[PDB]
Order: sequence, then structure tokens, then C-alpha cells
Amino acid sequence: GLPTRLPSGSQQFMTTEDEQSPNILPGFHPSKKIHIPGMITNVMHMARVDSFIPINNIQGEVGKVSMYYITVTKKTVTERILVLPLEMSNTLFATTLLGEVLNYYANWSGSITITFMCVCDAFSTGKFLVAYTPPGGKLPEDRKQAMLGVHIIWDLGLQSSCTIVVPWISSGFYRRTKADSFTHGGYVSLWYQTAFVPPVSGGTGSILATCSACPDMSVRMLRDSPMMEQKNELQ
Amino acid sequence: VVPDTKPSGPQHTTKPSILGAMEIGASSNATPESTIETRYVYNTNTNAEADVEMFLGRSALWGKVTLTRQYAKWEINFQEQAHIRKKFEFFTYLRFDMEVTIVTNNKGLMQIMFVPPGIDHPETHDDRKWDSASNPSVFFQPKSGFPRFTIPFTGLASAYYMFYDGYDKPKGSDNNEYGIAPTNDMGLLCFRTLDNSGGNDVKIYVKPKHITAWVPRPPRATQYTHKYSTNYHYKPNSSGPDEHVLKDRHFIKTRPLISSA
Amino acid sequence: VVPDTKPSGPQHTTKPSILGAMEIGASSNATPESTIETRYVYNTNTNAEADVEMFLGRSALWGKVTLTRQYAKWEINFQEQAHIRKKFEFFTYLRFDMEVTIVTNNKGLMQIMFVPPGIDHPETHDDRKWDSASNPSVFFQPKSGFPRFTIPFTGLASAYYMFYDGYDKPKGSDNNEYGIAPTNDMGLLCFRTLDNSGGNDVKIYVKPKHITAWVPRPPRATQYTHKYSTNYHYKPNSSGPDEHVLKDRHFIKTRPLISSA
Amino acid sequence: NINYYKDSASSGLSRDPSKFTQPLV
Amino acid sequence: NINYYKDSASSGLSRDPSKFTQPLV
Amino acid sequence: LHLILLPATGNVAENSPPGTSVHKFSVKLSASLSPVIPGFPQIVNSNPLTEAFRVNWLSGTYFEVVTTGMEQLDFETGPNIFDLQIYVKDEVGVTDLQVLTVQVTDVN
Amino acid sequence: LKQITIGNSTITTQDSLHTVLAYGEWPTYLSDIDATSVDKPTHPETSADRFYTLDSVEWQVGSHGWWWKLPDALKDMGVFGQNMYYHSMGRSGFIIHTQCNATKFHSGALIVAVIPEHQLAYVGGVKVNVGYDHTHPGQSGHQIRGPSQSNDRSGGKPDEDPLFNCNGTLLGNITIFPHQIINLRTNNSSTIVVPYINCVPMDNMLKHNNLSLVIIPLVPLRPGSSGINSVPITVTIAPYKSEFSGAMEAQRQ
Repeated sequence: GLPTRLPSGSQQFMTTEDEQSPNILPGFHPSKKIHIPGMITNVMHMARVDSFIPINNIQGEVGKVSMYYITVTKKTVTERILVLPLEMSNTLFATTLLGEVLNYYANWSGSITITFMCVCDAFSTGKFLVAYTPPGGKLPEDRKQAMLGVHIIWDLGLQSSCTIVVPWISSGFYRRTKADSFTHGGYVSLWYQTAFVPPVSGGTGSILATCSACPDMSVRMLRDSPMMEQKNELQ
Repeated sequence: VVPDTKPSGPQHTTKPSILGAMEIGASSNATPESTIETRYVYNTNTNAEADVEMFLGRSALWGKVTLTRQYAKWEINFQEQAHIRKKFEFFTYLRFDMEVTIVTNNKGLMQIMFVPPGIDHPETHDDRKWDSASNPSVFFQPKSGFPRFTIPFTGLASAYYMFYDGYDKPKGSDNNEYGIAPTNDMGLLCFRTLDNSGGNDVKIYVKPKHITAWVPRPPRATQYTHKYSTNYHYKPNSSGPDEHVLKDRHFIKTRPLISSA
Repeated sequence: VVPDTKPSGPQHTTKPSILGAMEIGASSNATPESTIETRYVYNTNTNAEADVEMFLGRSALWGKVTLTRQYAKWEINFQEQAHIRKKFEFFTYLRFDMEVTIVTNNKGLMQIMFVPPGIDHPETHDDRKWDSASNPSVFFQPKSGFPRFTIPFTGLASAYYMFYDGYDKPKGSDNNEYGIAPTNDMGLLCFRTLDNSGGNDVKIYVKPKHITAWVPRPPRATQYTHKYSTNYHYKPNSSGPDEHVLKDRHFIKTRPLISSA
Repeated sequence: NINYYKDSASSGLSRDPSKFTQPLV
Repeated sequence: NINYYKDSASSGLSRDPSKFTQPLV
Repeated sequence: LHLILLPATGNVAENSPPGTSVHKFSVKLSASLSPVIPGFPQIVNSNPLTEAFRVNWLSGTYFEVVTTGMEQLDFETGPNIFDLQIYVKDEVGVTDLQVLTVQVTDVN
Repeated sequence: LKQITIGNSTITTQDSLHTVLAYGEWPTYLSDIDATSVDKPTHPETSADRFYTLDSVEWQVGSHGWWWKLPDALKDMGVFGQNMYYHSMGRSGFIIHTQCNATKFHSGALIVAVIPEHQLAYVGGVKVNVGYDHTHPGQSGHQIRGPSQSNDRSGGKPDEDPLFNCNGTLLGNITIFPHQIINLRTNNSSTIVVPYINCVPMDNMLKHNNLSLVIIPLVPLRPGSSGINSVPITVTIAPYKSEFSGAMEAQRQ
């Protein structure tokens, strides 16, 4: 007999191992593999498709389609319209394609895209300042403070969608998915740059927002997702 | 690996790589080199833990049974455990061999008979149908071993239907069955104990391998209610005089004020 | 190997290889060939048992737990066992994969679920959270086997912080957490028994491998008091009317008289 | 790379994003 | 030198003192 | 000031009586506890122009949008959607405008 | 500008975007390496492949959406429908064209998506398969009617909540499907080319609906300064590279 030894870890069943198993039903011939359009090879390719953010998820809107847009108007003074804390566990991102893929993974490291679109008439125009306050920085609460971080300024005309690329600013190499105080991601605040001027006195505009991942986004340490529960028994 | 970051100086361009269009149904290619001043960053992260093989190939739990009189039966399906049913309902069509492992706390000598579709299974232990000539069976002693065996892709099509928008009988029929229920059955496993020693809890861990997912979908955003049924309206209290109130059970949390979070 | 000893005759030199300087912060290179008359000695000892790999790579005990109702939980940390915490606190930054072995005196069928950070663990046995789809789990029968599995380096940085001189929240914050506590969590292991057979004592032996230590430090010269806290003042008697007396608990023994030892 | 069961279905785990994110003509 | 688990992190144990004792310019 | 819960959408029935509710919003007082001017919050403008939306006062710091019925809602004729803007304003004086969108259901 | 000509019919547009090509594949014929029946398939190629324009729907303030099942919507549209009823099997790609134009005073948006296997959820409660008559409404479409506790529950009515895609998945993640948006500010139409997406070469055109066209008013329709409170939406679908096989009697009754 050839001398073999059974080290520790050799009569166990680890769910995430990679072993070969005896084929029950031998000689079995599976049906042929035909070309079905749309084949996917990587879930990050799902996490790179823009999906709307429920930016108006207040207690009266969840469950209604009106939780996907907020209403902007002509105000004399600048105001903070909207804040999106970069937390891939926050219900803003944790329900989109980006967030619902990233929540299966404990860590994520890359750059985000956020595409703002204004749905209003063809005569309404306006400028907005989309600022991203880097990690460690307080929520701006004044446009003079918000415009010091990574920001852009997008017009409104003949083209309605604009993209702020939240760059990868971090100390560590990976940012935890469940947002904590050590790896927090900062905030993305949307400010009236000059106004929103509609063609009438009380006109309104409805702003949407989608999120996706840049090609350099990565994830690691697959886990359970907190975005699914089972309390009952499926019968 | 993921691509490196390229440097980018101050640019004054007349072709904005920022102003795209959400209406055209295409996502933006805007990398941070388009918005800010980047530095070259040798970036070597891989999404190797995200590809379908390593995403789904993890041998989750598919079903539990309980040996009542040294006998229990389970029809193979991923529809009972919501956590893995969601990861599957990510995609529309899936093609995979599966590797079944039985974690039983029983002690003694058990038998698993994989009953292919269309025949009668043993309705109890010490049934005559257990002496089979061709139904593949697995004997094992639970102490010293976890039984495991691969079922190749038994499809009757080029893939599995995770969602099926059709019926199996023509229009005027009466017992039409919506969904994927008729599209496929993977047989069933009949467990029995020949001894009397151990417990009755049997867990069936199934690992999809050689996966090939075909059409992405919006991941399920609501707790399930039934199997094969893709309903989501939960009827919580069938007894009380509110049975006609249907909870929703979604995962969208609300915040107190926008522009403050 | 260590270098051989070279011969050295009587030397009358004007450059003393003995008179150095302690103030310059450099140690002296004085080998015994500088002070006395040596002979050539083929010296072949190796310090192979002292390099960081073979110094720390020995699979010490990291934590004990006790299965209360077929359930126990342990958050991975080297902070509870002083003997190994000292060998780690030798260095400032450490980068290592770790190999976890579970020595349990239980009998039956156990399950270990390695819960990655950020999710909810099963708060008890027969919890619904045990049927997981992606949390890697380890089943084993304690008789006939010791379960073992490697956790690669899960760092969120290029190394582990053995000591961290900073906080995690800005200045005005209220629950700031000094030390290495927020810098990293390695998840946790949830143990449960599916049978009822054995004892409840579970020992977790963890072996750092592929180590790369980064900054040496003065080894801990005082018995620990808390975890993650690097305090050393022991408050021995909290009850009695001396609670405000703090022992020191160092290891410096005293001798009766110098110049006599 | 050995296959101990002399069968393809018995092996272990096996091993372009523009189909989405740009499905234009 | 065989690696039975076809992975780097699964291997066994792997394998100038002047940075200290002389850190002078 | 911060108008709580009012970027939002309302729903009124077509043959709605005068006084029926549309939405319920509240107001945060900017953590210095300066109360609201007794006549405010009000409605400055409507989107196409409208009356019969009066903002009443429920008990406390809760307000409510209520159709006063001086103008009738006939969905089978126009207009069908209104975008009212609400102007809360406190003692020290720091205004806040927020927009409430009102849709008129189609009562068969 | 744009112009799309299939046999016998032409589509023209003036403020139109880039045509979406579902999953980057054009509709093609069934290659011999992928076929499984032996009978020779029939190729109409000019009387089936043309733009059948279904009924126009009314986009009002408070319309929640409409969904058309395909190829069920075309079951009585010309020789395409006649071949659907006279052949055991069939496959076809489609060229879905949506049309809605209002003005430079109107506002709003529609998320026009194409869901493969849009398995609809039951309108709630007990485990009941949705009725056959409801997931096969024909060309008339199906108005979504919005969520409520008072929706009828008899006969397997499908789900009426447009936020949960009527199937349990959140809207806004619908953009993973081949989709487009009709923003009345910028464009007034949407074109989508969809190949035959199904895990089997051909299947019965009546029992199974591969695609589902879903049009949801993402943002309501403001009339602005103009007394026009509603706009008609028209859906012009055209089979393309369609082929049927297995002739038999009409599967009508």
C-alpha cells in the first residue's frame, strides 16, 4: 500500500469547495446548446446597466411610480435639491441594478456613474450643480461648500441627461458595502446652479437619476444579500 | 482584470463626453478620466468572484425533508428557498448540471432513489417499488460520509425556464397551468432509512455547475408567496376578518426628508 | 546559516572597533574577533526557526466558545488569547492568510457558517438565516475529522492593523472608537449542532500563513486588560472599597542587591 | 488537470458587456 | 511541489538586518 | 425650515365634494423652534392656475392640502394635473418652497 | 431622421433616436445546426413581415401603463395571424415601433421596454394561475389600471401594479431589458429590434408568448399651456425573419 495521510479538512463538506462528483445517470446525453441571444457571463455586466434610483422615497411615495422623480421649480435662492449618500446599502442604491448586485459582495472598489435627466417641456431651461463630497467630508449644506469637491455643472437644452462620474477616492483599496464610519463614501448633492426657469410662472420639472458602474468597478467576498428575506414557508 | 486608469490633463473639448442621452436606452461610457484630472493607477482588481460560474456555483440549500416513518420524499426544485430562488430569477434561461449533496443527521443506513420522471415512486418505506432494477439509487451510512452525485442537464430544451409566459394546454382547456411548472420536472428523490438510529432531518444541498445564464432580469424585489407562481401579494391573516387585506413585503426603506440624507 | 568565526591575532590598532556611540541610534557591529583572539570555527547554525513564517506559523488557539443550545458564535479576532496576541503585537502591520481548524469535543453533525461582514448572522440554531445561499458554510462530523479551511487576506488595505493610532469618525463626533476595532472585521463563525450527542466545547485554532510582518515594536511587557484596547492598568477588585486601586502586572523581577547577582 | 470519473458532467467548476449598455444599431 | 487545491492561498508555509541596527544616512 | 413629505403627488377624485383631502405634510422648524407665521404655509402658485386647494391646519405642526370646492374637478374635461407650490415661512423668516403635484382620478 | 422599410410598408420618423437592437443580434432564420424538427419551414417574407399597427391607446393623467403580449397581439393581423393559427410551431423576430408626439408645451416620459417571458403575477392572495383569457388579450392590449385593494380577484386576473412590473420585480430595474424612453421634450418615437429570444428553436405561437411589450408612464403628462390633456400612443409592430413549421388545421375552434 502507498502511504497516504488524511490531514485535517479531508472528511468535510464545505459548501464553497470545488470537487468532482460521480455522475448519476451515465451515458446521459444533454440536449444540444443552441444560440439564444443575450448570453451573460458576469453579473457585473448587469451592474453596468443604468437603473433608476428611487430618489423620492419618502413615506408617501414608496409603492408608487412617483418615487422615481422629484419636482424642481423656479426659486430665487439656491437650495439643496437632493442628497444621495454613497452607501451601496442605502435603499437608494440597494434597490437598483448596481446596488442589488453589489449587495451580494462585502466589498466594492471602483467608480460610479450617476446620470441625471430632467423631464420638462421643451422651453424649460436651467443649470444644476451636481457635487460629490469626498469621504470624510461633511454634508455641504451650502453651495459654496459643495462646489469645492468633485462637481460638475450641466445645462438643459436639446439634451436632457447628464452624468457625474463619482470617482474612486478612498484611503483603503476596497470600500465596505454596508456603510460604516471608517469607509464611508461621501455624498452626492444636487444644487440649483442658476435656477430652473419654466416657460410659465408656476412651471415644474421632474428630475430622475440612474446609477451604473464604470468599467473599473470590482467586488469581492460574495455573501448573502440583505435585500431578500424569507419569513414564511413557500407552499 | 479591470483596466488601469489613464492620466488626464485639463481638457477644453467641444465634444462633451458627459452629456449623453438616457432616452436612447444605452448606458454612458463616462469613465472618471472624462470628468476630472486622473493619475495613472495600476489597477489589478478582478471581478472573478462575479462571473456566473463563481456567483451561482456555491452549493446552496434547496430543500428540507423529514423522515416520518423512515421515509421522506422531495421533488427537485429551487422554488422553496427564497434566497437561492432569487439568485436564479436573476436570469431567464439557465443551463447547468447540478451536484446534489445530502446532509442528514440520521444515523444508520439510508437509501436515496432518484426517480426519473413519469414512473411511480415508493409511497412508503418497505414498499415493493424500492427493489428497482433501473432507477439509480444511492446507499450510504451517514456517519463517515456525505453522499454526493451529479445530475447532468435534463432539459427537454436548450436551457431551463426560470420564467415561462405560457401555458401547456390550448385555449379552451380548463386546468391550464401558468408558469414554468409543466415545462420541466427533474424527477424526485425518495429517502428511507433501513435502520432506526438517527434523527429525521435531511438537507439537500445542490450546486449548479457548468452554468450558462442567458437573459438578465430585474432581481426579485419582493418576498415570495408561492412556488412556481411568482405572486407577491402576501395574504397574511387568512383566519381573521381581514383576509382580503394583502401585504406587499418589499425592501424599499423610506427616508424622512430628501435633500437631507 | 550564520557566518563562520574568523581568526584574529594580537592587534594594536588606532581605529578602535569597540568604542562606538549609543547616541547615534545604531547598534555596534563588534564581533568577538574585535575584542579577543578567535579561532576559525566552522559554524553552521541557522536561525531558520526564527523567521516570521516559522515564528508565527504554528496554529495557536484564538478563541473558545460553548454551544449553549446547539448554537454558539465567535467573531474572528486574535485579541482574546494573550499569548498569541503578544506574538502579533510584536509587529505593527501584518499581512497573512489564515487557516482555521476547529477542535470540537462534540459528537454528531455540526455546521459552521462563515458570515462575511455586514449581514445578519443566525441568532440561534434552527434559525431561518441558516439556510443561506451564498454564505460559505462547513459541515462535518466531529468524530472522524477536524474541519479546516483557509481564509485569504481580507484586508481593505495592504495589511492588518495591529495598532492604529486613529479614530474612525471626525472630531466633533460622540461615539469615536480608538484603536484597530473599526479598521477591520474578519466576519464571524456561527456554530450549531444538528444532533444532540456530544459536549459543547469548541476551540478555534488559526494558523497565519504567507505572513509578511512590516514594522517591529517593543513586545508587550504587561498583562492585557481588555481587547482592542491596549490598556494595562488592571482594576483587580471592582466590588471592594478599593476599586480605584490599579495593579500594574508587569514581569520585571527585582533582585536584592546589584553587584551581587 | 485530471478528470477522475472519465466523464464531462463530473468535472468541477468551469470558467463583452456591450450586448447590454449599448444595444444600438 | 504540487498544489492540490489549484490555488495560491491554499499552499503551505512559504519561505538584510541593516534596516535596523544601522538606519543612518 | 424644511417642508416634510412635500415633494409629492396627490390624488383627488373627479366628483369630489368641497373639503376632501389630497395630501398630508408637515414642517420642521430649523432646530431653533421658531414657529410658523399664523397664515402660513400657503399656496403661492398652481401649475396651470387654480383655486380650491386650501392648506388647512391639522392638530399640531401637521398641515393638510384640502380642496375647498370653489372650482369643480371634471377629469373628462381639463385640466387634470396641478402642481401647487407651498410656501411655509416662520417668525425669524426663512422661506421654503416645495411642490405638490395633484392628479385627478377618473371616476367612472 | 429615419426610415424603416419592411415588405409593403414604410415607417418614417423625424425626431428619432438610435434604434435599439435587443442584445446586439438581428433577427435571423433558424440555422440547420440549431433546428430540431424535420419538416421544411415556411417563409412568408413579404405578407407576414410588415408593420401591423395595433390600436392606439389614450395617455391621460393617471394612466398607469399598458402591456401587449407577443406574438399574441398579432394573432389576427393578416397572414401572420393566419400562419400562427395554421402551423404547429413558429419563430419570429420583431421590430417594435412606438409613436407618441404631443408638443413643445407638454411634458412627461414613457419607459418602453420589451420583457422576454413576462410571467405575470396573480392579482393577489391564494395560489391561482392567471387566466388564459387575460395573458392573451390580443391586439387590444391591456390597460394596467394601477394597484389597489379593490381590484377584482376572480378568474386569475393578472397583477395591476405597474411599479412592481406586474410580476414582483421593481420598476427602474426594467432598464436591464431592451428598452427606450419617450421623453416628450426630446423625441417622439422609439424603435426596438428584437430577435427570437427563446431556449428552443420553435414553439407554439398560441400557448407561449416569448416577448411582452410594456409601456409605463414614468412621469405623468402635464398639459402645460394648452388645453390638450391626453395624447394617443400607437404601437406599430412588424414581424421580421418569421418562419413557421408543422402545418395543421386552424387552431381556432
